[PDB]
Amino acid sequence: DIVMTQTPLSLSVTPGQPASISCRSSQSIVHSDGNIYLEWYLQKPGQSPKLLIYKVSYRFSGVPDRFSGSGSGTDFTLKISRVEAEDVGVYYCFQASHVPYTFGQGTKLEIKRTVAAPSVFIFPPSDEQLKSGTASVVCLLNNFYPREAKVQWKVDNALQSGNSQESVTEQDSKDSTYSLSSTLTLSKADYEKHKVYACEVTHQGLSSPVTKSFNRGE
Amino acid sequence: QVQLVQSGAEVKKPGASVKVSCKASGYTFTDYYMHWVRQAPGQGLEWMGETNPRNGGTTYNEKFKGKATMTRDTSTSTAYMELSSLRSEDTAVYYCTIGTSGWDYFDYWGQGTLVTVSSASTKGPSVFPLAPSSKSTSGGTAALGCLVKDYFPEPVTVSWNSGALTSGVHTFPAVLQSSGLYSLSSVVTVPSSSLGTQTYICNVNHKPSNTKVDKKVEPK
Repeated sequence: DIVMTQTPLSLSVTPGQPASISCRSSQSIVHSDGNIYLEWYLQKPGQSPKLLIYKVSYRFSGVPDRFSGSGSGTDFTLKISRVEAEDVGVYYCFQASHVPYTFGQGTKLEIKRTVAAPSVFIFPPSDEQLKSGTASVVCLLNNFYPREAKVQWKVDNALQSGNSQESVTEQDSKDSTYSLSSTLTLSKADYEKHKVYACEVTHQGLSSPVTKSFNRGE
Repeated sequence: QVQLVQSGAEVKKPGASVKVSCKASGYTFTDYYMHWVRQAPGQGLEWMGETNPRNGGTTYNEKFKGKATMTRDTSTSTAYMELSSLRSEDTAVYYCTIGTSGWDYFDYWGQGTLVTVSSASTKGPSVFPLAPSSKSTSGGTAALGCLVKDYFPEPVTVSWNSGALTSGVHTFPAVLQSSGLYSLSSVVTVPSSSLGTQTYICNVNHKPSNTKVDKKVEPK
C-alpha cells in the first residue's frame, strides 16, 4: 500500500504570511489514465474533511485562490499564499490513483494572533443537580490567546486538588482564540459545608490573577 | 442539494456486529459509487472500500476484507456498512462519501458515525442548566450553557435553539472522569438586555443511550 507522509506535522502562521505543506508518497501515484489523483482536504474538529485541491493543482468550488497545489513523482506541495483565521485545522493529502486509496497522517495548521485576556465566568450548581446529591461548579474562560491559561479552584480560600476536570476548545475559526471550561465536582454534603466558591485565573493577558467568586446561597 | 445522512453513534460489546446506514438525497443514488472511510485514533483516516449502487458490486481494501460488508437499498437510497466480530481496534468514526465528478476524489461526505466497541455499559447523561446571572456577565454580554454530566460512550452533540443559535457557541471536548464516564459543557454568549424576551434551549443528543433532552436555560 502507498504510504503518504506529510511535512511538517504542525505549523504556526501569522495571518497574511505564507504557508507550505509537503506530501511524499512511498511509490509513484500516476493513475492508468496518466493523471495524478492527489487531493488536499481540510478537516476541523467535529467535522468531515472538506476537499480543497484535486488532481495535484485543481481547486474545488468556493476554495480561495490563496490555496495552490503542485508536485511530481513522489513530492507534492500545498501552498497558502496568505494564511487566514479560517484556515485552522488539519490538512491531509490523499491519493486516489491506486487501489487501495491512502491518506497522509495530517498537518495541523495553527494561527498566531495578539494576546487576548479571557472573560471569566462562574456558574454555581443547578438545583436539579443539588437534588440528585452532587454539586458541580463551572468556571468558563472565554476567548483568550495564547492557549496557556491557569485555573485554580479555591473553596473558602483553600486551594483545591483532585476534584476538578478541564478541557480547552480547538482554535476558533473566526477570531483565532481559545475557550476553557473547568468543572469542580463535590458531593451535596461537602458543598453545603462551605460558603465561598472561587476560580482564580492566570493568563498572559492578565497582569495579576483574576478571581471570579460566589457565596453559596446568594 | 447533495446530502449524506448517516445513522447515529453506537456502542457494541466486543464480538458483536453493527450496520451503519447512510441515506443519500439530492442526487440520483445509482449515479455515484458509495465510499466508506474510517477515522480511528492513531491510525488516522483510511479508505475502506466502494459500492456500485446499481448492482451492489463491491471493491474492498484488503485490510477490511472479512471485517467490513458493504450493501445498499435502492428503494430507500441508503448505503450500508456492516462491521463483523467487533474488537477495540474498531472504535472509529465511519464516513460514507461520494465524488460527484465520477472519479474517486470525494467532495461530499456524511456527518460520520462514531462506533465505540466496549464491554462497559452505556449511560445516558443528566442535562443541567448553566443559568446566566451577574456572575456570568461581561461588557453587556451574558454567558449561559448546559452541563452534560455522566455519559458513556461518546458522543454527545449539542445545538442551540434547534440550530438557529450558532454565534458565540462553545461546545467543549468531553472530559473522561475517574468513573469512566464522560462529561461536557456547551456555552453561549448572548446580549444581557434581552434575557427576558429570548429563549435559550440546548438540544442534547446522546444516540448510544437514545437520550434526547431539550433543556430551557432560565436566567437567575
